[PDB]
Amino acid sequence: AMGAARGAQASGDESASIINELLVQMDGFEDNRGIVVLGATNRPGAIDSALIRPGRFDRIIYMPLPDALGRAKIMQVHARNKAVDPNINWYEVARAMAGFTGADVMGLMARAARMAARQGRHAITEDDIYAAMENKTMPDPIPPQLRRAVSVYEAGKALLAYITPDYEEIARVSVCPLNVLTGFTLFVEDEDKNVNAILTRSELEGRMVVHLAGRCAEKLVMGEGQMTGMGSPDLFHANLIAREMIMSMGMGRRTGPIDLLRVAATSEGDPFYYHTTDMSTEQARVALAEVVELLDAAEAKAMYGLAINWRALQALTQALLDRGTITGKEVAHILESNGVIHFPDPY
Amino acid sequence: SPFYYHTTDMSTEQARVALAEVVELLDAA
Amino acid sequence: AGFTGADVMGLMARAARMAARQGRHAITEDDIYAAMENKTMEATLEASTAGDGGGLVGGEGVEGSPDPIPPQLRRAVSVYEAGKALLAYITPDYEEIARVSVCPLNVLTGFTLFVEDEDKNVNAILTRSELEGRMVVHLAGRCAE
Amino acid sequence: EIIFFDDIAGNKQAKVELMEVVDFFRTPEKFKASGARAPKGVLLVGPPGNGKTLMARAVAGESGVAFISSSAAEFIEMYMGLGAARVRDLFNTARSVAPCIIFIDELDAVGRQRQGGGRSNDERDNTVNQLLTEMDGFEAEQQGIVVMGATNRKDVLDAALTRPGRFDRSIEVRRPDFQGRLEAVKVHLRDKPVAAEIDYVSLASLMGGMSGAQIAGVANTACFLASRDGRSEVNQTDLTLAVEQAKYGRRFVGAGRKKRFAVMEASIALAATLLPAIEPVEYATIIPSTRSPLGRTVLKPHVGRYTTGVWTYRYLREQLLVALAGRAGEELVLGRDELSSLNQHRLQMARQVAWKIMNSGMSSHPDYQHLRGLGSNYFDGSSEPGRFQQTTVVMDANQTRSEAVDADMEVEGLLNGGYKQVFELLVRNRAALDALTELLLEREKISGEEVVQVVEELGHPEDLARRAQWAGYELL
Amino acid sequence: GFAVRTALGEETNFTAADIKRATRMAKKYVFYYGFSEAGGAGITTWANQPYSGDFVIGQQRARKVVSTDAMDAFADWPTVSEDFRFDAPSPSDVTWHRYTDEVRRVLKG
Amino acid sequence: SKQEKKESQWERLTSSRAREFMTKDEKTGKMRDTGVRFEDIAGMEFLVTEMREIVRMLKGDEAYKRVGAKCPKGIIFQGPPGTGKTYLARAIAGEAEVPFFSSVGSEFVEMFAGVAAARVNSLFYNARKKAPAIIFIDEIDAIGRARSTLGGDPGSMERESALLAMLVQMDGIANKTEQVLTIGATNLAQELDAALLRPGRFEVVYEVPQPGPSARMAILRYHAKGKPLEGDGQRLLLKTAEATQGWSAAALANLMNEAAILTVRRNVPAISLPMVLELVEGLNWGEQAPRIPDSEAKDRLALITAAKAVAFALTPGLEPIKSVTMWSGRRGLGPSVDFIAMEDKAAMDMHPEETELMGWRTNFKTNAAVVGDEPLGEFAHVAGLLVPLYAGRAAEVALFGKDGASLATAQPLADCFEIAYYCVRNSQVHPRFKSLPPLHTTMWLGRDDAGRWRRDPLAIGFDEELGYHKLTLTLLKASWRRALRLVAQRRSAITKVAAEMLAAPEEKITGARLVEIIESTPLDDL
Amino acid sequence: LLSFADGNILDEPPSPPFSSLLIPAKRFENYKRFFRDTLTGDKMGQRKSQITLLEKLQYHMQLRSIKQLNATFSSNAALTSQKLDTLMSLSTNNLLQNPTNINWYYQNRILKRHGQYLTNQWWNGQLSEHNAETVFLSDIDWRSSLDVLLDFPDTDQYYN
Amino acid sequence: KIITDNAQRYALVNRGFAIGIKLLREVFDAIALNTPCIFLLEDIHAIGERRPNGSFKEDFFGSQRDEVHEKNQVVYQLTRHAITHYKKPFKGDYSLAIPTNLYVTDLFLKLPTQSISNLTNVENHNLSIKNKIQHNKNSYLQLTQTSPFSVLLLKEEKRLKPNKIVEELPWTSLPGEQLATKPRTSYSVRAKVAMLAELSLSNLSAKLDMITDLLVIIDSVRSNKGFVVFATTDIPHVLDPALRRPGRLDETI
Ligand SMILES: [Mg+2]
Repeated sequence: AMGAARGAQASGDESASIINELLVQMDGFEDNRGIVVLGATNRPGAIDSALIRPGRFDRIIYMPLPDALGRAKIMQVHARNKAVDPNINWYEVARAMAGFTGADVMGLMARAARMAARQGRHAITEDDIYAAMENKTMPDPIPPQLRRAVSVYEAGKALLAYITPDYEEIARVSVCPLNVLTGFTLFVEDEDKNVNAILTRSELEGRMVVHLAGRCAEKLVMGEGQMTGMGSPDLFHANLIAREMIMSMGMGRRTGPIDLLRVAATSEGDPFYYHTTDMSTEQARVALAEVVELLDAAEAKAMYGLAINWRALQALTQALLDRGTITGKEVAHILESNGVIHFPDPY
Repeated sequence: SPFYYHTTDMSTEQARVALAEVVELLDAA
Repeated sequence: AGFTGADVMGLMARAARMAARQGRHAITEDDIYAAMENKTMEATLEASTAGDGGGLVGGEGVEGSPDPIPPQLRRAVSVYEAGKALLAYITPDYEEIARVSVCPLNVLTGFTLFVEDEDKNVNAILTRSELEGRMVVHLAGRCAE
Repeated sequence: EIIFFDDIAGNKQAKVELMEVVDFFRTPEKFKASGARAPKGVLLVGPPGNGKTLMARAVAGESGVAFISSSAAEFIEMYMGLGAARVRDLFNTARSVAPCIIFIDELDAVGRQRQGGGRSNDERDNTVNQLLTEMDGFEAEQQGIVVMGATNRKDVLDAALTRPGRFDRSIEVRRPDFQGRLEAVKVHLRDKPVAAEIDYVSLASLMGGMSGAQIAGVANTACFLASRDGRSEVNQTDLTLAVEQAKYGRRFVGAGRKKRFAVMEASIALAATLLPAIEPVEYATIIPSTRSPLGRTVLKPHVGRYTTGVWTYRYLREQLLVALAGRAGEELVLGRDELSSLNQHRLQMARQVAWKIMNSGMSSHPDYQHLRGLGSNYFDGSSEPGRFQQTTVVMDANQTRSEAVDADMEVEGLLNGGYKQVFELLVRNRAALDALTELLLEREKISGEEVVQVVEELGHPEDLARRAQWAGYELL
Repeated sequence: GFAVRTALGEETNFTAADIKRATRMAKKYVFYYGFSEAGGAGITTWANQPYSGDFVIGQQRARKVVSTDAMDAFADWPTVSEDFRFDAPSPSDVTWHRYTDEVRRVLKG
Repeated sequence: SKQEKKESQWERLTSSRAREFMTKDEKTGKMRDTGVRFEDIAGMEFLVTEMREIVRMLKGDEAYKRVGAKCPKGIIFQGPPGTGKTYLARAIAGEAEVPFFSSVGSEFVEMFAGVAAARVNSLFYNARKKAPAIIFIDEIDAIGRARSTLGGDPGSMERESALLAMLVQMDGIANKTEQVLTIGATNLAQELDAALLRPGRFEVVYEVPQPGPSARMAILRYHAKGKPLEGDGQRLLLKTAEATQGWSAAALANLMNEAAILTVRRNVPAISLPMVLELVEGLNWGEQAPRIPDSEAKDRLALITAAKAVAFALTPGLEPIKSVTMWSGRRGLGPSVDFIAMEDKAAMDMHPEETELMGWRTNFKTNAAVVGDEPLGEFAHVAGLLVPLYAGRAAEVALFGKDGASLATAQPLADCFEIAYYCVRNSQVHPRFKSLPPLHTTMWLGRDDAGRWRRDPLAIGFDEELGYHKLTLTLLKASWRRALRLVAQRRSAITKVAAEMLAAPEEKITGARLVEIIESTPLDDL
Repeated sequence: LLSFADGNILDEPPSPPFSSLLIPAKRFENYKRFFRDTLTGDKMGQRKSQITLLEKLQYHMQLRSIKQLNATFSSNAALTSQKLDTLMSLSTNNLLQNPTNINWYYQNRILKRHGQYLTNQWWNGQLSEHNAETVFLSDIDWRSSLDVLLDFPDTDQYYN
Repeated sequence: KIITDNAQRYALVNRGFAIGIKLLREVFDAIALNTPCIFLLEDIHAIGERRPNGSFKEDFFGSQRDEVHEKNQVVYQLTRHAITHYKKPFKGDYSLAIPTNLYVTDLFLKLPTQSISNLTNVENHNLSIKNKIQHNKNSYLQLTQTSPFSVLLLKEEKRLKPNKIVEELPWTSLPGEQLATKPRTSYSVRAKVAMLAELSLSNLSAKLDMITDLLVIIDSVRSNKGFVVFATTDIPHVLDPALRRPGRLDETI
């Protein structure tokens, strides 16, 4: 409020005067033995040049967003005031508070108290906390063959993501949920992953195979002439992987250790893009031969991985035809009760 | 103010001849 | 050519500094030529060397600039500047040479200072013979190297 | 003085919608059994010069209540916080003298949509805010006072103003129609001396397209020309000249540049008359106007195509010929080394026609003939409600790099074969061409029947046969 | 420039200032005004019409009107309204070849 | 007399001019009441519930402070103009039975400097003196507007002073014993200052949406109490509520008002739904355009529209056709072929995405095209769209030859290469490219921050050698021949549909009659 | 330091930073439209521009609301809203399986387009002035004959 | 003793009136009263940037407001200066009219530029056409990671974004009211381009040449005695050659 930069709404005699006298008291004839000026700001770029010079305001400390147990603690310390919850699990209540700040927690518990009072009660209970979301919120339509195609696709993708070592965990496999024409296989996002870790060759190849799995399941169960273009983003990602191993990591024996691609993050639509290098026709044809080899090899491995698990594939697609949405726990159960055969891990 | 100083929209077959002439001047020099 | 009063007074100051750098008090004309060369090379290395890039100075001790400028890299600079001056001498009606030098401001290039007359082509004329002679003189250094 | 509804011309619909307001104002009985309140806002939209202030005064008169007139230019002030003061004092006086009618002119210059913009957007915005809390505001009303505003375009004002509840009725003021001009020609000469030999339907159909202020201006000009002539009033013949010079305006043109005009307009007329798919001629003139630096030939508008859009392919070929006829005749009469720069824009027009033929799926290339345009079409709205502008994108993903060469080769064949064809046409009919240009030089303006008579008595026999074969057909 | 060259017997940069001007005019001869024989008559599938100076962020001088270069621009009629401007599709680098060859024929003659 | 001259001028210049409501003004025995309670508000049940619980909590609850529930003493309403926020403020003032200071954000800054801050001070002082109370600063857009970066304006100076005075004065409620409640109403809430939205000053902000169908019917039912209606008002209200999508409450009130006015303008006792539908059309678009005058060109326009419609009605996979119009009553626009909207399918119990599922059903019929026991496949399904686009031009070239082709039929045909390009290249289901390795021959590798795309670097010559252009042209040639044969076989039905829509009352034909015409007529001889 | 002018328009004049003329930018905008619709899409992976999951959910919600209105005032609900906003949280996952793109064409090339018919197509070149640019800028108007309205189109732009 | 001050604190201009540029001469003549002293002045390029020929005017707009003789003289001198003033003292310096200075700059600063590509639908390199008006990891697998919510999300929602394509209206526009709930620059190209152009022109119009009085006050400090002035900078090549002339700022470090 006071420490604004120059050229603001003043004539250099009122604001400049007060911040210069702040200076003169901070630096001029320093006798501040035990005094500390602890300012509070969240726009640290707007402070004047002469106000953060060495000596005046150098220590600058940052506080992050409140998180799960941090906001749990802010609840608990805030919970010494009222006729509060005697003792109820709220450590997982913070899971339903993704993207909230301290002010959000204060206002939410305030409205929760208000609705607990609206309930004629004198004390507040746990579920009425959820009752915050109470206010701010305010035959088959699908033909057979489409249901069959999407079920076979998702079964193939989930089965191959299950039997592949080091792959992530299946969270939800659903086919046309809520009669909306769609489908997806969701995976459990982990924070134990540290992106600075490098990826070995076997891990990248496993991901390529998992991406081709669903299209190969379609081709094997229903015939080539019944393939749709539904598996296009998977094809796009498999092609991204195969072009980066050859043109970013030098894993092609005919190109060699030459760098021709560079991922780059956008100033934040997609999160990223690539820096390329203009190639001749020879360089480009030699890289293309390798990419094609990688991709057709991955396709053959996906086909074998599905063919030696035909019974578990059948069980999984039938479960999807009958329920239309299964969890990762049940995927594991259906696959194990039918003799699923995992891929070997040589390392 | 890639970096370019000169631009030209002449046809490709005239660009051939003009560049051949620049090259033979430089060879003689 | 092209100087004015402010130019010549600043030139006298920089010339006195250049004369100090050789352990003398009286300004000689060689100190004036050295002042001209110094201004020119500083201007060119300020334009080349900027925020980073660089790679042209030769006396800073940093990982870029070796300290004594190895001898095989001095033979080359001398051969370069010798070929250029030799071709500028035997060319009929080229400019005249005032001072040939090597390693000005420790950069790895030569510097030949040319006196020219402003009244043969009054800041405006370029004939064909002159342009061809310039081309030959500018290729001579590489060719001699 | 006081005005009433019987002082305005035209706008019968506007008169009905305003008599609605006066009937609600003075005698609100029908609207007791109706069960309906009265409207608070009436927005008059329309071009300027058709009486958007006079009709406001007339409604204030037939209502027989006060009328505090003010313009928005009075609310334009660069001091701090006086616009809202003026709005407030105006509305307080209006509330004190209720009932009332508050008319605000120049509304389009203050009530445009609020934005970040410059620093005027700190105060000019504030002003408008005051307005937004007077017509609706708190207090739920003052009386039900009627407020009206003069603006030219409703889309420029922000959504907060023109919304219902602050401007309920929105009426339009167009230019005078045939009936409007029919009665405004006489109503503007009731207080003007004039003779008996006048047919108002002739001038009503003769000056369609002018504003009412322009009718007042042409009456003023005819009266003043009478003054300068010595007579007090005017007959038909001279006020016709007054209106025609109010349209095309009143420069010296040399005698060598005049024959160029004559030759090119005569060649255009001869072409448009001898090609069977082109409309007949209306009139040809060589007198340059204030905006066009050469002569003009005008064709009679065919309402069929203009209303539906059925412009066939035969018509586009003939229109190419007619676009090149000017240069063809210039080079034929005045020798090749006298080609002038007077056909720069007719060459751009012929390029337009020739590229439209390709972009419309009319080429003769088999890969293009009845299948494709040139590229991808995108439309974008122009400066009007129903207007769109087309755009074609052509890239490597739709043109193959040797269809580009073919497109150029074909368009250029169209252009240059059309030039040759119209040239040999004008050659076969030299006599008619020279007769037309002599006549144009001696009369300076001619009508279509004269051209038709000359061409019919002088043209080539084969061209007249081809012309008479397709004579009766309604559309070609 | 050709006079200086025929007096001295040697080229100069004086030609450099001549041909520039001439080239502009020669293009305006071939494309915009349609005087050449580029196509059988001189009608060409593309031209570049001028814009008015009103579009430039302009200034004003106290000078007299140029003899030729600015008094010949009295015959142009530039474009003043933006939603009625016509630019045909650009040529195809096999058509541009032939058009610029016509420009060359004019200049050489 | 001498100096309190100027100081009296000052304290008149800087006195609070806010209108005080719900207190008894001792001038004549009067007290300004609003005249609106919580029952005059329709279709905002959530907001009225929140406001009711707040006005109970503020008026001697002892049941909300029973549970420590404090009132949010800063409230903001925001939403598009015409949603009725000031009416909610009036109803709150009515039902609050406490002092209510109505004021606007456009009166503070004026002639002199220091006036706005002093007016805000006076207002908040006389408010806090009479606690509990309510303040209502309407259109805070002029006071709480964000502090700019530059601009040397004394009006900007006064805005800054008023803003920070406002801020410190609602900071003047630091002892929570003061129970002043402040309300703001705006539609430019984005331009507010971030310091205001901070907790402790303006904790809660409310959005008012444009009414949905239920809220629209509620507002109509309310504003129709006291007016004559023809027949059962419930059906009329249902129709006019599900026909005015996107309207605001002020618009609906004005609609009913002018409907009554027109009802008594032309001497008709009651209001029939055709008149109100005509009103909503004339209010959406404006003046009604006249029809096209008869010509030998209206006959050809009729014929090409008829061929387009008859080819839409035999395309397997398209939604039902609702009407074929020849008038359209708008300016710039011509004939049209219309399809069923959300309302009719809602009445029919059909899936929202049915054009997608019609690619895989097996035994059905939609308008006049039947598909039997084998689905289309997003190749035949999309590539069947190309015949209704070539049908006008085919009718022309078949009845007249190339000389009779028009510009009327060139904009459809100029949109076919994009569809065929999708079918061949981007859809990835072309019979030819299904048997290749899983290589993606159409990859672009993203945009940068300057917004430029880049191509897959391996792709030198892919579009030339995979033969995409010749395949698109094969698709288009085959489509043209299909449409030619179609127009040659349905000659009689095209003629008859044209004739029947030309001689119609509103120049309209209905989808069912179009279908019946196409069905009853036999085929031609080629 | 010599560029040979490969992929671009031949003679293009400068832009507002330099020349205050707005035609090249107006054509660049349609170039970008074409790029998104035909070549790339909105994100990496999509076949073309697509009907988003949000738009599908919104069609569903509108149909549901109109149905509930028509059924309640002319006479399994909260679970629907709950799990429906559950799906709404996905949306940004690129790897959703969408089998068909016919709805994009039906909604963008048939309902926004060739279902209708634009009637202002062309004009004869011979007007009361020597131009359409002069007729449009004239002081009165020249587009009124029954006094029908005879409009001339705006010029077509080519960008190749 | 030492006196330090920054130059950005004096680049304050409004209404085309630079207030601080005489505040600076005032502080200078105050430095001149406390001898002997060192005066620091950092980031002088803030008040020392280049005050702004063109053939694009006679090519496309046709102005030609110049006699042919002066244009011919300009051409003669330009050719001779480009060709013969390379590396000549005080005639050939930080001059953008010589192409070899730019060659040297791009040779040492930039990284190796590549040739054109063999692709299609791109310009010459693997890129698209660029906007007409200017407003560590190995794979992509490591790159995929009441009041405030509403107000600031809708604040981020309505701002003008230059890299958004443009929507398209249904040829039978949205009915009245709905068209007013939409920011005009989201469905209209004319509107978006008008706004961008106004932004660009306004941000360019902030030149306000201040070099001349800075020059005269720099020349002012050689008539004093007994103090010194250091002017520190970061980009000395973007400074205008009016300062680098002998007598103003040439002793460099
Ligand atoms: Mg309001």
